Amino acid sequence: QVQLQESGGGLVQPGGSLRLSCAASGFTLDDYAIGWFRQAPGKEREGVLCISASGGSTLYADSVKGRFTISRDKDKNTVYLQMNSLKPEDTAVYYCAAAGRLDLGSGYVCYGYYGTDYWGKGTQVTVSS
Amino acid sequence: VNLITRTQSYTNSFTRGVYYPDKVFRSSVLHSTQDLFLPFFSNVTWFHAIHDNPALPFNDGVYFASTEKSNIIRGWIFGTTLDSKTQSLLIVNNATNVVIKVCEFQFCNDPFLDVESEFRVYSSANNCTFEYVSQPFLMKNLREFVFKNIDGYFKIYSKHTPINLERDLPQGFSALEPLVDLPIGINITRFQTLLALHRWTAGAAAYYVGYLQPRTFLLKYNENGTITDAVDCALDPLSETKCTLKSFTVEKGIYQTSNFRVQPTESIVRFPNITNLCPFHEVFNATTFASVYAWNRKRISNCVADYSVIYNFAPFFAFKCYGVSPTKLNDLCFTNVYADSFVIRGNEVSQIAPGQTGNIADYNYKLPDDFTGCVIAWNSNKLDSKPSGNYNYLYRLFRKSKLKPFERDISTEIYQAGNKPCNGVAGPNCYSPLQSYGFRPTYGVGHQPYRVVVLSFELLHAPATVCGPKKSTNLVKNKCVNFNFNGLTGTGVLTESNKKFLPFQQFGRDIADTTDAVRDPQTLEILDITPCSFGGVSVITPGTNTSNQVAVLYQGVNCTEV
Ligand SMILES: *[C@@H]1O[C@H](CO)[C@@H](O)[C@H](O)[C@H]1NC(C)=O
Ligand SMILES: *[C@@H]1O[C@H](CO)[C@@H](O)[C@H](O)[C@H]1NC(C)=O
Repeated sequence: QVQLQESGGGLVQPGGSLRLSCAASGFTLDDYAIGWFRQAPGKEREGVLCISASGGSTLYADSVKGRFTISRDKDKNTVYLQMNSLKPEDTAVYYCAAAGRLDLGSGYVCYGYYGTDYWGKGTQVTVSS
Repeated sequence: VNLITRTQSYTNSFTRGVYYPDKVFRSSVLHSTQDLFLPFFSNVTWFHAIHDNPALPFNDGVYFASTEKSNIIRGWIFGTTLDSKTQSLLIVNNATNVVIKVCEFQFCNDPFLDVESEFRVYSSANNCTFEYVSQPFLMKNLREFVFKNIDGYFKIYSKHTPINLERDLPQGFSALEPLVDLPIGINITRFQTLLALHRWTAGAAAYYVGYLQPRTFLLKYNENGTITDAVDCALDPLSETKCTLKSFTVEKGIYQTSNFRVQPTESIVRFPNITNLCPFHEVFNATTFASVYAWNRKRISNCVADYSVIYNFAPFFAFKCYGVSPTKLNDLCFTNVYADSFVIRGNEVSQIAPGQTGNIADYNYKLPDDFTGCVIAWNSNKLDSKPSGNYNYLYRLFRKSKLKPFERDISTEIYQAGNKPCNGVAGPNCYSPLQSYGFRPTYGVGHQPYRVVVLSFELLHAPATVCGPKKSTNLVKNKCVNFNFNGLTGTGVLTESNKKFLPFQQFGRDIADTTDAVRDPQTLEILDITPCSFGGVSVITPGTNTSNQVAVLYQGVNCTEV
């Protein structure tokens, strides 16, 4: 059922642009919070971007704010990530993940970080530097 | 104990065994009837027992004969297997009375009378259904009896005749007079006869046993009503002439008796066209099963459904079907197959059946009460259960009305149970009609997830497409054979059709409003039809006062086919 596969990537010069998309197939949860993750060899994986499923509330990371553009399309049930102004610190293994929304205090709040239900195989993004 | 041996010689039946077909008086007339009789000049097993397999088949009826004068023979037993697993008849004669019982007695290899006990006959009687007592029947002589069982009715006729010192069955006639009728009503395939020996002591016995067939007979009553002569209707063509003309004398001339035809021998199987095979491997095992509220549906057509390999795809126990049988699914042919695979709870496995109600039935998945198909459910606790608890699976809980058969609901909203509108917020009297299944490996059997696949078959309303690989053995080319074509039953001698049936044409109507070319769906071959050879039979004979020799003439057929 729930399977996440990503596309795109490669080796680019600093300041270039890339587009990364992960397709969510077989998903059936009514409300959920999908997140994107990256992990450079030698450092712990951390969340990158995440938006609300209901309306698309943009939440960005401080290190990649503005440079990392995320868009979610319900027609194909896939999330599109746009890359620009790439830096040497962006060299990492990029993963996509999907998890349900947190239901505490009779409310709908999207939560990411750890505790993710599903993960993808991931892709490699390299900067020539 | 085994202490009796038996030998079997063989002899002819001559003309014996004619019993009054109905208890009605007539006088000086000839009557034609149809009933069970012993065909004349038939096969007789002269049995001689001396002191063994007394397992003598019963068939439809029995004719028994004996010539002993010591009253050594006594009683009869009838049954189908003659153990304590089935009932059997216990007609036992006695010098004083006669007793009949029906029960699951245990007869040994050779029941017999100690002489006055029947312990060796049977150990005990456990579940008995019928008992009866009456006056005994048996009272240099020849004793003949005929027993039969029609419509659950057991009838015996008898006759005691005087015989001179004659080695074989004497000629002439001797009618059988009815004695007994009882309502037993059981299946009886064989019978045994009991003997009584004092103590043991050496003894000998001899008798004749024959079987009867349903035939048409003619009988001549004299002026007192006693049968003095009878004529068979299926012995030789002269007898057929006598039966048709209804007299005992035939004059010189030519008469017509009946017709003759060539009988069919085999049957011809013509299934739909076959090119591919059904993909059963992508339904039962795909590492994914759709939710109960949103169940997948796959259409299967134009392929062979090998239900035998289904057992090798999923670790289920057995099929359960309503309109068809699991083992007979490889013979019946269906135009369409529908596959519906989903995951439900362990206790909800029992909730898929016609005429049932439940939360899943009227809200998630409904089937018609006339459902014709199979359902296969197997546990999947090792794939759909997680230590944290599976959450992907959901099922609907609230709905305004029950679901119609073969209807699905996927649309989601906020169910309202109050007067005020929900307004898109799940507050008071506002709920979510979609609850997630709680699956854990530590849960009980009735709470474990179960994968259920429902296969629905469509009957023969359209050209069939899905069934097993039945070979269309060609009906040679010159055989009088029957043919079954999609509900059409016919017969004839059938060659290859040279006719130019254009691709749309499937049946050919003759001048006389009947088919003369048929179509096999397996391979696009049209077949020519002609009637099987047939004709009439006539008999040429002089007057009966001269000789019984006759000549048989078959009309319109040369001496090349029967
Ligand atoms: C009587 O039965 C035996 C055993 O089959 C058979 O060979 C024989 O031909 C029969 N007798 C007659 C007259 O048909
Ligand atoms: C019929 O009965 C009468 C007297 O009742 C007798 O004279 C006659 O012989 C009987 N018929 C035959 C064929 O014996």
